[PDB]
Amino acid sequence: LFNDMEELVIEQQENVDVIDKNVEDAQLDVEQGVGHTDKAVKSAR
Amino acid sequence: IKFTKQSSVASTRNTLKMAQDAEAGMNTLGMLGHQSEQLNVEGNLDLMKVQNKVADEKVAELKKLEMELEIDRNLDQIQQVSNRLKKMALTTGKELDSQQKRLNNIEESTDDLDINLHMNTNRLAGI
Amino acid sequence: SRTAELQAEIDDTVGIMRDNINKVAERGERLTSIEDKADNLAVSAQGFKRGANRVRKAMW
Amino acid sequence: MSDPVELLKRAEKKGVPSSGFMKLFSGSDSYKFEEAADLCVQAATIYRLRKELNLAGDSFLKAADYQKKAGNEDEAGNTYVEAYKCFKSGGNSVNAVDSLENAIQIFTHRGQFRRGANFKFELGEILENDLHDYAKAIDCYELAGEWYAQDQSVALSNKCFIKCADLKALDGQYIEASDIYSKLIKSSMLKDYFLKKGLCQLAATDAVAAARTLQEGQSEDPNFADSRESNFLKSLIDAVNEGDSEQLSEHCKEFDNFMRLDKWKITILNKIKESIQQQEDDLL
Amino acid sequence: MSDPVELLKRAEKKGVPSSGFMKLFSGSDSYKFEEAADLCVQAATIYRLRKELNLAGDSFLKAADYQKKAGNEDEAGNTYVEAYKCFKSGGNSVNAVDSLENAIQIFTHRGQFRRGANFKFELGEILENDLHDYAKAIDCYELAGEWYAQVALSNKCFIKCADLKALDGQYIEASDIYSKLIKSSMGQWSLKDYFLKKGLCQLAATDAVAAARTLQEGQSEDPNFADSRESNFLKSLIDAVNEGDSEQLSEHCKEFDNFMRLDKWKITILNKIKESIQQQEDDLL
Amino acid sequence: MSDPVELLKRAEKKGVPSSGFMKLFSGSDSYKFEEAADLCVQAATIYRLRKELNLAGDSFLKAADYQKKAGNEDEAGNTYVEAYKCFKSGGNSVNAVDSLENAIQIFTRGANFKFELGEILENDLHDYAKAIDCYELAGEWYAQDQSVALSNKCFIKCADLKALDGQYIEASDIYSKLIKSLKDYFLKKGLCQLAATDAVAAARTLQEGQSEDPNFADSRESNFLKSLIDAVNEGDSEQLSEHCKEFDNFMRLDKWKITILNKIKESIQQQED
Repeated sequence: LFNDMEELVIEQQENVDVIDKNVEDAQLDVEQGVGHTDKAVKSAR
Repeated sequence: IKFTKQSSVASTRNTLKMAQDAEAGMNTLGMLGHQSEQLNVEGNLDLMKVQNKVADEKVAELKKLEMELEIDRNLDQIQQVSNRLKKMALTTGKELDSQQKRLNNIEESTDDLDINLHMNTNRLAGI
Repeated sequence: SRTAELQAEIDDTVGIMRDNINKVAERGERLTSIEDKADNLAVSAQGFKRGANRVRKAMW
Repeated sequence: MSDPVELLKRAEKKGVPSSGFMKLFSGSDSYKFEEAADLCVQAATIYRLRKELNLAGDSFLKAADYQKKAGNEDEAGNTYVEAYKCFKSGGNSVNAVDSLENAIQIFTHRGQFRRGANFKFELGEILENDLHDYAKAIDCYELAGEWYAQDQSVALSNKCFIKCADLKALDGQYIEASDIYSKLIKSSMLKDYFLKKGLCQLAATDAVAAARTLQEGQSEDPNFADSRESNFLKSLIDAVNEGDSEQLSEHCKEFDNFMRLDKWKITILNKIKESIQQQEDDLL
Repeated sequence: MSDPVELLKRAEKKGVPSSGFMKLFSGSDSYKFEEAADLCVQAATIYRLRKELNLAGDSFLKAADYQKKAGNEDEAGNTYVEAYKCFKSGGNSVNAVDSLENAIQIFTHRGQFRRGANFKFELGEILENDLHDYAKAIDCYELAGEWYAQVALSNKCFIKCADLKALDGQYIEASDIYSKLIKSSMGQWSLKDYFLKKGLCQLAATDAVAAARTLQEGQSEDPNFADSRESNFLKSLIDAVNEGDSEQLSEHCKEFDNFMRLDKWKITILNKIKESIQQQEDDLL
Repeated sequence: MSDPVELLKRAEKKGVPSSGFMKLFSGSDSYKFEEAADLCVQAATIYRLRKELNLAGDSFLKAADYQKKAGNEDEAGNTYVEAYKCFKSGGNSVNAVDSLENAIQIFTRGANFKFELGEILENDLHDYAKAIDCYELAGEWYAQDQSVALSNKCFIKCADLKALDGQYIEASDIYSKLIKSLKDYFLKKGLCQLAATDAVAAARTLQEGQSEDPNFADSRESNFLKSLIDAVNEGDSEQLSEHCKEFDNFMRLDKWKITILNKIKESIQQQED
């Protein structure tokens, strides 16, 4: 049972890596996008 | 009887050994702490929720604009390890439960953010 | 009586941890689905960035 | 704080579409509906702060309707989920069901099957537990498990088909529950699934299908040959073939002594016993 | 609710690029492709609600192609994932594979090797079970694991890739992948299996010294495998092939089965080793 | 597919800042740098589809540099991480290090990548000192972020590398921080103290662990540590070896413990000589 649990947890390590990375990239892209909409609002005024 | 005692000693040796081996429960739990910290992702997701609120308001405005003894000792050590292994099964179950609820929350939050971003992108497309 | 107690304790740890196997099942599928979502989220974030940039340029 | 009744009143005034000659001079009615929806959301927020949860749900429903009129269907789905949360925390199961149905329709129309399935499952849970509409709960679990099986989410779909099969078996649809258990087995290749399949077959008085299920389980994965569940299924099949209900009850007691029979198993075994006893009475 | 066939016809009518004089006065064709893509998506959501999964998948493929023509490659990949979804659920494995191929190409083209690898693994799974395309599935698993390396999905993919390679007659390369798995997983249980499997692959390649050194490596490097009944089994297999006595080999297989049931992979490899002893028996006369 | 070489060439041609009189009529040079970066990213993608990974990394470095001139530092950091990936997959560890250093500078994420940088320094380049620095600094960055478990991983790596590097006292101090796995931390602390000819501090570490943590009190590790302290106080190197073999028999000594135990034995034998 330990073997099955540890191996499966070995598998889940990539999911955790990918999730951290993907959400991190998304956060930065959203930050840039919000900044762009801020500058756009500044211009339309 | 000497043969039976020899077989018993051999099997207690193997038993202690496998018990030590399972005691993998550590690499699992240590890494689960590692990935627990990685899922605490949640920080990024909260920040996106705030920043999508900001995007909503901005873009809305944009649109508006001897042999016996060895058996005994091996059983002693097997007991010690097995007690500790029981603790590890209990705690691993607990941590999986907590992380499962956390992952469900992460799940719903990420999809909500995905939808809100598609919404804002579409409404930016028409401006 | 010690050996029987040890056997019982081992059996109980086996039970707890069979349940753990099922729990990490649910966690593993959870992690696959969440990977697909954050993949989607990264796409949508990049697209939102690009659309906001394009509106910023159009208006400028 | 603003009065939520006042906010809803202003929302209703703003939510009137431009009719007649005024339609030629008024811009798109979308903006009016957006503003009415924002006002309704504000009223819902104020109600939720006042723990007047059902009123908050109603205000969210009005907001979602205005959002649908505005063309912002995704906003409407999210607001229906908010109305849902308010109703469920308020114990108003019926309005909660309606909110999830609207939201799931919006989500499925937009290709968001994952969210639609999550909420269709929660809808099934509300139908099963608070409203006891077991049929529509079965339908919810089936449809949403299919939606997950599309997304490759095997473990979800398996939970879903477990719930669907359990409710079907409790509802007397033994054959269909056994078929769903076959799907679960195939997707998981589990001991519990083999046992439950066989039990459904016994409740359908088809001991031959139960024996084939036992042999399949024994052959395809070794953990079944040696499990208590396989032995118990064999023993039940033997009792059913022998038409002797007391032996079946003894086997149930033994198995209860080593692994507690949950409520579902007790029900199925009771109906199997009833079929045996009915056959015994019919032969006298 | 609109007729999906009418929506598809409208999309096809709108999907014609501007040609000749009208192109000088008509704006970018991106808008027309966007409209066709939206409309095919609507028609497909309709088909999909009717459980007509194959038609929904075909409409998804059409919309994805139109989106590719529109320049929105990410949305084309998402629509390909939808096409895949309805094809696999509809039992059409080949069209599901085609969607996976288009999707993965888009994804690697966008720097998203991750998703490409996940969907390459799904593609290899579909190939192995439904279409029995073993070589191309082997390639898919290898590429998925490589991109994953670029730890665990790669470890999983390498396990399956080595499994298919060894069962397919390619013992040496499967053993090399098992060595890669050993090196990546060192520092445990997966290792306990790896050493045995590597030895089995090399013993199927008639290199008894290779199985011997593999077992010795497992014994010296991994204390677990050193003590594991897998190591004693691999020693016993090595001995039985060394003496060239198929009977003791058969008894060792039975003994191994009695306590841990043997898997189809190991049965095929050990049957190949026994049949190699029978080829040796022919090599005697 | 476009030729990546031509895309790069177009990127440099666009990437020339406006000089002299033309600067008065040209808008912000940011847009030119953005377009050159886009061309470089395209070239990097094309190389990377070809498995010409090092060229893809170089193109990403050029793109990140153009992004830095544009003022889009966040994109520069992401692109440096892309260049890093290409180099690490390409076996070019030096350019991978350079990429993470630049990226961690922009980010200061910095802790995640500073740890990965430490791993490259440790395993591929064997620059143990600056890897130790990486682990220390990035564990501190986690400690600020209240990520205890990660920071503990970091200080484990830092302390192990320090102890292997002869900095026994500093490793013992990091083990004190890690204590404040616990049984293992106690053992390692004592061991470093023994490598510093510090038997009394080992005795106190043992006493601290025994009194404060019951699981360590009765553990094999505490028993091993007392036996080692007793041998060291006795100047009895063969007894130390015997205890080591016993503990190896019941609990395999990893390479780190073996190295430190050999150092302790050598210090005893040197006092004997």
